[PDB]
Amino acid sequence: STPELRRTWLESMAKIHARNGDLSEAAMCYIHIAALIAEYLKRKGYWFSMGWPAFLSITPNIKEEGAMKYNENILVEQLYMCVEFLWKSERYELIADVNKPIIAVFEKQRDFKKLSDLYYDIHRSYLKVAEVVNSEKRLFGRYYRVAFYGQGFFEEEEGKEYIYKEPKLTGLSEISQRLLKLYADKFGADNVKIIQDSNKVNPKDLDPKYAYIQVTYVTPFFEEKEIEDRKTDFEMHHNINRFVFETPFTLSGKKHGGVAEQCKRRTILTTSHLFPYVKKRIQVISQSSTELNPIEVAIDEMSKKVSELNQLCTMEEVDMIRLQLKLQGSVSVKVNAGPMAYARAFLEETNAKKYPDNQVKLLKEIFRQFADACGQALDVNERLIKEDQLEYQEELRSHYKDMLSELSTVMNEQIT
Amino acid sequence: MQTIKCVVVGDGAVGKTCLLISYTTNKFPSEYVPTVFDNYAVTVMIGGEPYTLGLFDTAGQEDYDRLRPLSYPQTDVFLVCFSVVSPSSFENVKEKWVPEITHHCPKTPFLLVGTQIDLRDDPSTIEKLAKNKQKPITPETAEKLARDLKAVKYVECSALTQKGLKNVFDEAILAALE
Repeated sequence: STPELRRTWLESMAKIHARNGDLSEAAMCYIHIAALIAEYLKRKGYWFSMGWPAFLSITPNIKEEGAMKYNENILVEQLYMCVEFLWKSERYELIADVNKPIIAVFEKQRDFKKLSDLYYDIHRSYLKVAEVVNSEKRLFGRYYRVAFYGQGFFEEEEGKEYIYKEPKLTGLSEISQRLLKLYADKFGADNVKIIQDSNKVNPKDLDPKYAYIQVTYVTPFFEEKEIEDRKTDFEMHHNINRFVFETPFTLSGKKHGGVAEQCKRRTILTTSHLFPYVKKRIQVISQSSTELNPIEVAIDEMSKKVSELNQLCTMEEVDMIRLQLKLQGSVSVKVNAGPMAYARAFLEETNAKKYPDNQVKLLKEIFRQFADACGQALDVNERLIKEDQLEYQEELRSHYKDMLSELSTVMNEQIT
Repeated sequence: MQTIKCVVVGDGAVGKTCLLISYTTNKFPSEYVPTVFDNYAVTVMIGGEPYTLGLFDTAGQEDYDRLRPLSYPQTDVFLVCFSVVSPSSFENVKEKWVPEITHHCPKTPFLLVGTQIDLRDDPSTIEKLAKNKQKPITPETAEKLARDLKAVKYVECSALTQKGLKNVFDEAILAALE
């Protein structure tokens, strides 16, 4: 909250982030410095002139720079820094908003070569977006809920829940062992344990003689209303604060059960600030959760597989192996229970009397869509196989007919 | 050339499916939601371009011996799985699994995969194995069988502790690239 101390910290955080490769966080450091300088330069009559609001198009987090207790040229140099790391971090869509204030400066100077350079950079940034957007080529990060427990051990983290933004495709083993290594060295490896349970930890159940770290993979969450925005791979990682995970539980009290007792909890974690931020972890301030019935779990997983199958078929160039993976995994299940375990548990006349009519009717309709989705995937595979998968395709077809016939008995209805 | 086809075989109490779900959902083995469907897909990066790794799960029971090889055409790599605390599954690797895949796919590479390595350091398990006068398979033993059966490599993992999980599939991906 005191300008020079905040600005020094932001710069050192930027340098650290750059060494660590958290390039988005470096870029956010420089925009927060630029917003800091602009509010300071405003508060002391200097005459964008709005102060920190000048960079809201980049991120709303800069609102916190307005709790403060340096010339125009160095402000422009923080934005140069900011653009540099926006480039490296592949957040190209933001370079324009960051260069617009700089262009204003050089319009006044009549520096036409600089104006050519700046407009050219923005052109290049949008050219990159056009040739890369929505291609799964950009790896903006994986997210993890991390909670710390251990009153005798943990300092500022004790009893606190964070979302950790990890680089690229960082998997569960990577962040787990890295967090375990770091805190094992400060506390002695023999006192540090990982909580794998994704349920909210109850401290009473924990032995105080240990320090605990709870690690859970989460993904960015959006409701249908939010699908208006978030049409881009970038937009799904830009200014986000809600993350979701599901947790299994049964009707009795176990994690895992058969299909007729299997439930799940969907939990949505809301963070203190939006990612990206000047840090790669942000504290969770609230949780929202709901739970799904066994028949609601069935409905959920059946909807997903119809969408999966339908999307593979509608591709401009069908991926044959990917279609076969999902097709065989639906009509030809042999390790798991197979989708017909759901039809047995929830759609058979005698079982359907145990669930509300509207829920079984929605399940029947998704099953209809499922028969159609398998049938289409079969017809698509027929157009792609060579001689070496003729018998394979014939066996999928015979399973699909056999599944169709059993589904018809269960639903007492002609599934074609 | 968008999807790698990796076929996974082994006995049914080896924990081979719980392994693929854990790695695919990026979850500890108690936290994934049970699925009724078979097979698993994950995105892997080859030189900055996005690729799909498709994991085809097979049921290892004898009742499916006639139908399982119909999944073998177009396979890039095999994963032959056994538990390190189930000697029978390890003998079935030499006796049934490498024979079956090498007969149908003589030029396709395969890895030898040890699962449940966490139980090797488990007292109760180590005693349950004592009661039948068997001891857990050691990595040197499995590496010897790997060299003898011409496997690309031997890899070990624990789906519970996540130790060596990532390396199994890093090694599968390199083998699948031929």
